[PDB]
Amino acid sequence: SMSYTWTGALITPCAAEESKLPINALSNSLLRHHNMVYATTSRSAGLRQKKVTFDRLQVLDDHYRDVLKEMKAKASTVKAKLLSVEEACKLTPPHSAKSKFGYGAKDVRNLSSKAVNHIHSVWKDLLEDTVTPIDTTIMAKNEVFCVQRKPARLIVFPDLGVRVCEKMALYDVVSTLPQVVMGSSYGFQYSPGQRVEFLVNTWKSKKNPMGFSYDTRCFDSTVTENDIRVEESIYQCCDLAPEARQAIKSLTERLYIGGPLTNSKGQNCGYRRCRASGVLTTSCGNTLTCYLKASAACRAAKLQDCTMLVNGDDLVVICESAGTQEDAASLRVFTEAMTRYSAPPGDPPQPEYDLELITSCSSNVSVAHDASGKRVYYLTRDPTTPLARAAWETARHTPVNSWLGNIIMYAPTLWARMILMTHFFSILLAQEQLEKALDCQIYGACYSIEPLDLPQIIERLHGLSAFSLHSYSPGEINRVASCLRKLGVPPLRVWRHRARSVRARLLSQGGRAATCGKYLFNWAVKTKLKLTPIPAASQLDLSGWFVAGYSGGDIYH
Ligand SMILES: CC(C)CCn1nc(-c2cccs2)c(O)c(C2=Nc3ccc(NS(C)(=O)=O)cc3S(=O)(=O)N2)c1=O
Repeated sequence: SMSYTWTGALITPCAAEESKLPINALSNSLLRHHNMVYATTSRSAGLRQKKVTFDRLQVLDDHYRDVLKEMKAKASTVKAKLLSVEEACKLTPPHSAKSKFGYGAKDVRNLSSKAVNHIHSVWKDLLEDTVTPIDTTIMAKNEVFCVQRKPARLIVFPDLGVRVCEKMALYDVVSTLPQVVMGSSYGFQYSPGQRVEFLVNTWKSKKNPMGFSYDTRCFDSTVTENDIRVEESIYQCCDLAPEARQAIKSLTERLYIGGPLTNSKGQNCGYRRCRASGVLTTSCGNTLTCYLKASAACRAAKLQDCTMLVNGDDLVVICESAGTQEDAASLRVFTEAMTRYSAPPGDPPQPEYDLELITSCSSNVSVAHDASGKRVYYLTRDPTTPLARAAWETARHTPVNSWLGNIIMYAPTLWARMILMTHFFSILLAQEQLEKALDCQIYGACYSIEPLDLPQIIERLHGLSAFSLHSYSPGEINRVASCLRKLGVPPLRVWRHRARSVRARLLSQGGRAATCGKYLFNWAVKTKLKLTPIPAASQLDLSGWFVAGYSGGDIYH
């Protein structure tokens, strides 16, 4: 069937949309080539609609069914709980889209009886009706990039009341099931450092390693009714409350499988017969389905000693090489199998024989050295999109602060330490907002973070070496430098100079601020300070951080 059917009604914005980089007095200090930075808007949604709209054919063989049977046997060991209304309410982000039924996210969060009473009526309807298609809103995402323009990605989501019900029924499932079913292959269980450790140990476990990323063209669109019904059969293997079982069945038939699409003006835009990008099960559904298809495809291609790492629609495989000719042929067969399973490639996969050249989750393993001179592996990425988004965030307040997320996830990197830390700590110092908690996203879920906690966060996630890495690789330094030239970002020597000032200003304020100066900016000074474990670091509750993925899933932790 067709992934989408369209009526011709446009995908409409809620409010005015900026596509051009906003500029203030701080912009030039970061980036001079403003015209290179843009945000996507609903006005390019037509282009996206064209790309995501196609027929899906699916041919399912014994490998597919064999892997599914294995997955189900593991799912059957999972026991999952129903969340209360109140528990589900507390998982709603403060900025989540308001209900069409007279209440918003903040009414959900502080648990007003209007919100709570509607939520109950939604739940009751789910239990009583397993057929009526549930309404969804289709919107265009506003995301920032550097020109290379990408059309807007689409987001499809049900009403706020339904989203809370999804959490009640499925939050425990989507949080616990994927690691049980997929074990070490489940990517969202890893911090960046643990991801590096897994990739490196896997690479080294092979006699002659080969790895590749597989890019599915428009993954959500390739997901079929079969796929979504199979995913439900996996959920239903769990030990569940009777009401959970019914709600999951109902959500599957009425929402997950497909449904009508409505724009922000209330017009019917058409119909979806593929994955909704804005449901709770988006991440877990995509992970299970990608893993199922890929595992079966590995068997079809007879890949030798293959290890998979899956994060939603993101796939990387490491296996034993048979030489370049046989590897290329193996991947073509793998790709043929994936295509039959309705997961055709965007760019055809290519075998890689250098781990540092494998890009997965937009990231790669690289190498630097700690204070002792000992090689340390760490995760990095091309800094282009992070810097483009930081530029937007320099002039505009955003609901999600990518700079803060990037500092957390990419703390050991050259570009995050020298540029992101320096730039944004300077901004926080000048406003005296160091103590003000900010929202960021990690694996799809929203977290409120105090920037003054960064040293403890970084020590806990990455270890003290993150504050002492040096002697980065020629490939990494060159990539950072090339990016700076492209965006017109000042050279790293300027950032070192600025950092010396930022560090001194932080130290002068004492307390947590001085700790930020000491640890985050020890790189900036000729004669360093001795870096010891921060006492307050053990106090932070970082449970729940790298448990599961929740992209589009409306989760606040
Ligand atoms: C450093 C780490 C270890 C690697 C790079 N990286 N970085 C980030 C962050 C960097 C700064 C702040 S979050 C991150 O949140 C993700 C990430 N991965 C995903 C991959 C694939 C999907 N596809 S789906 C829609 O679920 O089918 C969704 C996600 S996600 O939205 O959950 N986020 C990530 O992979």
